[PDB]
Amino acid sequence: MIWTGLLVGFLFGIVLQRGRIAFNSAFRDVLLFKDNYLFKLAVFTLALEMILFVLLSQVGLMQMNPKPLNLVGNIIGGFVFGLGMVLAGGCASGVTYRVGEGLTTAWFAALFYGLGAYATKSGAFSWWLSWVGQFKSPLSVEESAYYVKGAGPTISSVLGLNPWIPALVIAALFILWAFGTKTTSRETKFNWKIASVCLALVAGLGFITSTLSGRKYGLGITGGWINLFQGFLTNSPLNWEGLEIVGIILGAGVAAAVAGEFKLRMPKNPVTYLQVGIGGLLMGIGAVTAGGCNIGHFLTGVPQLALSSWLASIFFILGNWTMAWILFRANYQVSKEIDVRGEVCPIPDVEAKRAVQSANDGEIILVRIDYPLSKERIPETVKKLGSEVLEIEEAAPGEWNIYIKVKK
Amino acid sequence: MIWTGLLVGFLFGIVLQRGRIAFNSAFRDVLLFKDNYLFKLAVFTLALEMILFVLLSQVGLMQMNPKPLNLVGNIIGGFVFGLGMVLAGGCASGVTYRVGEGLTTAWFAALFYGLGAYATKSGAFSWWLSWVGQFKSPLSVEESAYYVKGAGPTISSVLGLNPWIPALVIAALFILWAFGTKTTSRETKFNWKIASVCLALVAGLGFITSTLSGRKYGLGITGGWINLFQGFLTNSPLNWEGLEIVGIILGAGVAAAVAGEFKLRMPKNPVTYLQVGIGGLLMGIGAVTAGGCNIGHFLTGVPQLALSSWLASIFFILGNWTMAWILFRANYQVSKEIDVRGEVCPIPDVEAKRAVQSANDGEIILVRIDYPLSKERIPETVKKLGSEVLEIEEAAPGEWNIYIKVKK
Ligand SMILES: CCCCCCCC/C=C/CCCCCCCC(=O)OC[C@H](O)CO
Ligand SMILES: CCCCCCCC/C=C/CCCCCCCC(=O)OC[C@H](O)CO
Ligand SMILES: CCCCCCCC/C=C/CCCCCCCC(=O)OC[C@H](O)CO
Ligand SMILES: CCCCCCCC/C=C/CCCCCCCC(=O)OC[C@H](O)CO
Ligand SMILES: CCCCCCCC/C=C\CCCCCCCC(=O)OC[C@H](O)CO
Ligand SMILES: CCCCCCCC/C=C\CCCCCCCC(=O)OC[C@H](O)CO
Ligand SMILES: CCCCCCCC/C=C\CCCCCCCC(=O)OC[C@H](O)CO
Ligand SMILES: CCCCCCCC/C=C\CCCCCCCC(=O)OC[C@H](O)CO
Ligand SMILES: CCCCCCCC/C=C\CCCCCCCC(=O)OC[C@H](O)CO
Ligand SMILES: CCCCCCCC/C=C\CCCCCCCC(=O)OC[C@H](O)CO
Ligand SMILES: CCCCCCCC/C=C\CCCCCCCC(=O)OC[C@H](O)CO
Ligand SMILES: CCCCCCCC/C=C\CCCCCCCC(=O)OC[C@H](O)CO
Repeated sequence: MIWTGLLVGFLFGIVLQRGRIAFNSAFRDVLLFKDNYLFKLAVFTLALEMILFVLLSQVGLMQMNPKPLNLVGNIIGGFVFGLGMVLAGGCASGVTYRVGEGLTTAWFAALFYGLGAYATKSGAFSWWLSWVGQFKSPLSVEESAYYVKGAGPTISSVLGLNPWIPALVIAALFILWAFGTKTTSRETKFNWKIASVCLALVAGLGFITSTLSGRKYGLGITGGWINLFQGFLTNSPLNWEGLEIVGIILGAGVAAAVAGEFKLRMPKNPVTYLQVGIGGLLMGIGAVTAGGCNIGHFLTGVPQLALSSWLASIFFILGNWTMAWILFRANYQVSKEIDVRGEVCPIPDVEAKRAVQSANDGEIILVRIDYPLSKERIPETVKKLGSEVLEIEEAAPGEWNIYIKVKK
Repeated sequence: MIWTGLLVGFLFGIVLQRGRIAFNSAFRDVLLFKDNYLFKLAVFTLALEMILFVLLSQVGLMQMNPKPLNLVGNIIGGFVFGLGMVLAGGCASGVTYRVGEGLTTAWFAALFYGLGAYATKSGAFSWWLSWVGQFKSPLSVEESAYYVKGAGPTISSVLGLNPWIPALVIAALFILWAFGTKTTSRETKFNWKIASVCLALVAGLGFITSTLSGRKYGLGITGGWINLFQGFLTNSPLNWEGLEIVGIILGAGVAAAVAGEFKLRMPKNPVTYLQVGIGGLLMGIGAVTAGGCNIGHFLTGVPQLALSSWLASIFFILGNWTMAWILFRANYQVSKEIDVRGEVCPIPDVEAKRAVQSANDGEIILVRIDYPLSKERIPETVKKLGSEVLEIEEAAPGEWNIYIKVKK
């Protein structure tokens, strides 16, 4: 039942597409823009998968296989992967679904990510991976209806508690925090509440179906890409994860075209290709070193309550923060217009607020943008700045105009 | 002596850079625009290498190693490789040296050209190659000071003659043809005559130095790429032609910057990356099938007088001609302006011809270009149409204004 990875992955892309689900931007905007929309989306799913993974394993739909603990691997590979995120312009999974979105930079970013991961795994970088392998923590769980034989450590296994107990506690706390905290609001119809339900459901669909083929794990990104490159370059048979990668690329493309969001897109300056190639290049090193990326360790490993995924997840954000500071330091009169068409995700938001605050009272400020997400984030980032959005105007195919009524 | 190829390639890039020597355009412009500048550079070098190769074989610096004849592989793969040339925006070595210039579409084309060649060699296309290999002609020469043991057939070996005779007859006919024939004029200072001298001197240096490494051949491009990818993705040792692949890029990189020609380049519309993406794939499949590319069979094999290299070099032009039809079917007032900045070199020349033809007597035509070659090819294409070029201007570094006074 190997084709089911394409089936799971096809749903995976559509959830990631219409839900804007990118983990690198989620970590960045709690540090840059104090924006938590995608964190509650993460926290909600993680809580739901916590109960889901144990519940599905309890009945007999899966067994959990936590990743083995490697402090040198989880810490250092976690940080290397965090750097690649901001350099690659998106997470490991985010770039993959971005390929079907028509992002030439995502093609370039994905091309090196698989190659470097291949090189880190078996290629010329295999010395650095084999050296880190001398820090493998031998601590293990034992075979049960919960855990595969010889798997890694968990919160439960250390504590001697039955896995239900921390899973019910932590998920409830997360559900409390996400439901009890103020949220920065956008205008995505596939809002973070329902979107987390689908994301956890597909993950549960991922675990049960992938285990049938022989792969005892949920959603993964690095393992599939390496399997794709191998099959194309050494004629090895494709498996569930590589097919899942294929379904993701198709899945994001289908919805992007149905919504009318699809476009072959170029960066504003040609130097960005050199940047995003390095970004994925780092990600291949870090993801392979840590044993998984923002999906293989975070989305699918954190709700499994596994120490190795929990430890590796930490430095995903440290690198996400580290590379962020290095890098990111109708007739309506219009008083000043600023053109941000062709700019990557944070730029339209960054220069829109730089216009209204460096403007007097009563200014009409025009914002010209050609990317879908920015027309939903800009209206919120100006309401707290006192001002008001006059009208969101639809100009050319895929371009929107925002007129701002500046206050004080 | 593996390192000598980076040196040979380093010279190779500078020769290819300042002479603009791309074989895909050499074949293309004899059918499109009846322009023979680059073919003149080709035929002379073939003659010079016809004499050079046999001369060095006589003393003991080298031996000729013609590639064995396979009628299925040379014809079909040669045709397909010709399709990939036009699609990939240039020949096999024609993108590689262009990587050092700063062209992002060549980086994309290089990514698919290498990976397809690795796939067609041992990856997912090994079935096609394994089937094609059953048609290998068992005609072999014998170990001698002129031919390596069990090599392929040649014009000389077929006729029962000494290698000097066909080399001295065919090269003189090439030399007589090139010098007695009309040549389309350019303003490349590194003219076709001297550049043909240096291109054989590098080619001969490639033979003598590489033969000591254990590879008994001169400049070969597709074989070089696979050695790099094997090393990077399988931790295999690099080799002479793998280093030669690097030296071409590093050699052109030095030459592209000193002349002030370096610039990170993007196409006009994002669609070109997918078009050039297929081009590298076709070239990899074609070059591995053909057993040699624009350099492996034409530049290096044709002067060796080998039957297989001639046969594949016939169909390189047929596929080049096939795909060419599918794809291509200051105070000066200025009366009409034409902007072709960012479009590949044929387009500025063609769109400059379209303006003058659809212009009346006395109109001043402004043509803005951002590629150095077009500022050389346009002035000859304007005097051919009766008109006169007024001044070549320097707007921005790397951008030129061409002012044309049209006659009738
Ligand atoms: C603030 C949160 C709001 C929502 C809250 C939802 C709570 C759901 C579960 C809680 C478990 C609490 C601890 C229960 C301990 C039970 C121990 C047990 O059954 O066994 C103990 C021993 O280890 C073997 O017998
Ligand atoms: C017990 C086995 C399962 C354990 C795991 C699942 C736990 C689900 C519940 C968590 C808290 C949900 C309610 C959180 C508060 C929601 C409403 C809110 O934010 O405040 C409303 C206010 O308290 C009044 O008006
Ligand atoms: C645990 C067992 C699970 C078994 C079942 C597995 C699959 C579950 C859900 C899949 C939803 C896939 C489609 C999600 C919705 C598509 C996107 C959407 O809602 O788009 C709205 C649009 O953006 C408005 O403008
Ligand atoms: C063993 C001895 C024989 C084997 C080795 C023979 C090497 C022959 C040439 C090497 C590099 C030539 C590079 C091209 C010349 C310099 C670049 C040039 O021509 O630049 C002109 C410029 O464009 C004006 O503005
Ligand atoms: C990892 C590298 C992956 C590389 C490949 C990723 C997927 C590319 C998908 C679509 C582009 C081709 C279709 C869109 C072409 C431009 C749109 C257009 O002009 O119209 C097309 C439409 O079909 C009316 O004819
Ligand atoms: C027990 C589990 C309970 C939950 C199981 C969920 C399974 C998936 C169902 C629906 C996906 C989301 C569908 C709704 C998303 C928004 C659709 C919408 O607004 O559509 C607008 C329209 O397409 C243009 O105007
Ligand atoms: C091998 C097993 C099969 C694998 C392959 C199956 C392909 C099925 C195709 C399409 C269905 C899903 C289409 C989902 C389209 C996105 C939803 C959406 O956005 O539509 C509403 C719109 O946005 C409002 O403006
Ligand atoms: C338009 C441009 C056209 C350019 C020219 C294209 C010529 C045909 C090329 C490839 C198809 C090959 C199909 C047949 C392949 C071999 C059939 C066969 O017997 O394959 C056995 C197999 O390899 C083990 O079982
Ligand atoms: C035994 C054989 C030994 C062979 C050893 C190598 C011989 C060839 C070396 C150089 C050729 C000329 C190179 C190009 C020189 C002219 C460049 C030109 O046209 O102009 C350059 C000038 O700097 C513009 O300002
Ligand atoms: C796997 C294969 C790897 C192959 C690797 C080969 C070596 C590196 C290649 C080319 C370097 C080219 C460098 C060109 C630098 C140009 C700098 C320049 O001119 O920059 C202008 C700018 O204005 C300044 O601020
Ligand atoms: C002035 C414009 C250019 C400025 C500089 C641009 C960057 C140069 C860096 C490296 C180039 C490659 C050469 C150095 C490395 C060669 C490969 C090597 O070390 O090979 C070892 C061994 O022979 C096989 O593994
Ligand atoms: C491994 C690290 C490598 C670091 C980098 C090493 C650079 C070597 C320097 C010079 C060789 C090439 C000399 C220049 C050849 C082309 C000259 C040129 O541009 O000729 C036109 C002329 O300048 C118009 O006035």
